[PDB]
Amino acid sequence: HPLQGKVAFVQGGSRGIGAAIVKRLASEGAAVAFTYAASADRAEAVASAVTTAGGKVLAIKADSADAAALQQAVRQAVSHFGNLDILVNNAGVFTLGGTEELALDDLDRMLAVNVRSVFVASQEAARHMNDGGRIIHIGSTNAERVPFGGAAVYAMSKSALVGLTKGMARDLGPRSITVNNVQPGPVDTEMNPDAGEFADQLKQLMAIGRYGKDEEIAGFVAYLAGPQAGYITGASLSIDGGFSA
Amino acid sequence: HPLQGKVAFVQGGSRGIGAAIVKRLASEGAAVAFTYASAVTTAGGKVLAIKADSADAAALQQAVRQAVSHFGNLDILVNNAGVFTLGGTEELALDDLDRMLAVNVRSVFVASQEAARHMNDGGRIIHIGSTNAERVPFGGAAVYAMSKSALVGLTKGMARDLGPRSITVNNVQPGPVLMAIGRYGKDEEIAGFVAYLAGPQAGYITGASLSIDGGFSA
Repeated sequence: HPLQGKVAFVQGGSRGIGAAIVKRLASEGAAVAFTYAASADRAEAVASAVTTAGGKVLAIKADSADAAALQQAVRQAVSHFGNLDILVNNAGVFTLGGTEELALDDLDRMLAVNVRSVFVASQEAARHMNDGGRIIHIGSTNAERVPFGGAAVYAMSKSALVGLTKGMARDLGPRSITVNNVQPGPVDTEMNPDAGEFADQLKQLMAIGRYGKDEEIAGFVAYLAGPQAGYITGASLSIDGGFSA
Repeated sequence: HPLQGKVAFVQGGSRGIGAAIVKRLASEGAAVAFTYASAVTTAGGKVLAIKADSADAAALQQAVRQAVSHFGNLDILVNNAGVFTLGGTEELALDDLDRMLAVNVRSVFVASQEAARHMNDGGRIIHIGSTNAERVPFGGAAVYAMSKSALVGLTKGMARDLGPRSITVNNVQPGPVLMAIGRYGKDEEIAGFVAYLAGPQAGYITGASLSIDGGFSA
């Protein structure tokens, strides 16, 4: 239990990668608060997965586009569990449009969820974090490699996390808080499943020829949140099957 | 002991980070051969120390073969040799250029090729590079940074070559063992990152240059 006694907040913990992260951190001993945007049934299941196994959990409904909701969710977690040790920013919207086509509303939505709300959750969490803490953003390998059209604004919103991570590491380093950007490739989830011709085309671009598994991303995030990772900070860390080689 | 039954080779394993990597992989259950013909081991033990200078290719290829004779095909190779000589562009001696090219660049490839010829599918190759591949704030480090940035293209192309065997290839970039965190790193922190990459949770990480540098390169 390398995270015994620690308190984690996961923004976007109800499905796929975020569910695996919440379960992973609780299995290592942390108390976990998480936000979910859509399904109280789905969040109840993740919360039960944590507690059937003997872990402590708070689920919080919050729209990641709404900054006040995210600030409120961090304070409600702190009232529940005390000051945070770990923050994982896993909200995301993955949405396609060429440069000449994308709607202004879809731009403003990916900016709000994937960029703005990562900063807003990070600032409130840091206000209520212990020294020695961990902030982990979940970016994308599309910050580094964009092989196809239609991903310009998605890739912009993910490459924004590279400069945020460097700068936040410089701000929070004197408090021994690390800040890192995890850049996944394709991961088998129920809205991006390893099945179909698009998945087969992405695999051809990868060195490993298979999608990642939710649990593999959770295992990297738990390592970075743990007591052996206090020297890793400011970094953009690819876990993408070689997509960006 | 998730490395129970697995076999690792560490090039440069006798002190500091290299020792810490040997001790962490053995503590997780691995057989470990490392370089630092002469060898020492313990009866009933699974750590074998082999004397080999990292500039000498034939001694490296033999050491790998020795390790495979004792333990079977490799699962893990860690390339941790390294030489660091300071010198400005105008002054650095060519002998010192050639020492850093042989140790930091050439022998990393020679060991990787021999290990790839005797490695199980699903294996792991981990190079130990440097944060100076990304950030070189002062003079005197040009050829050292040149030798460490070489690992970035080596890692990418080796990940493409060996991916079909499910072997991952990554480049760990340490800082000192300009900082964002206000302390140097510990040998055991580098070893913990190499052990994670070398283990069964890390099969999706390949081709990457992964900084563990206290925010030196931020």
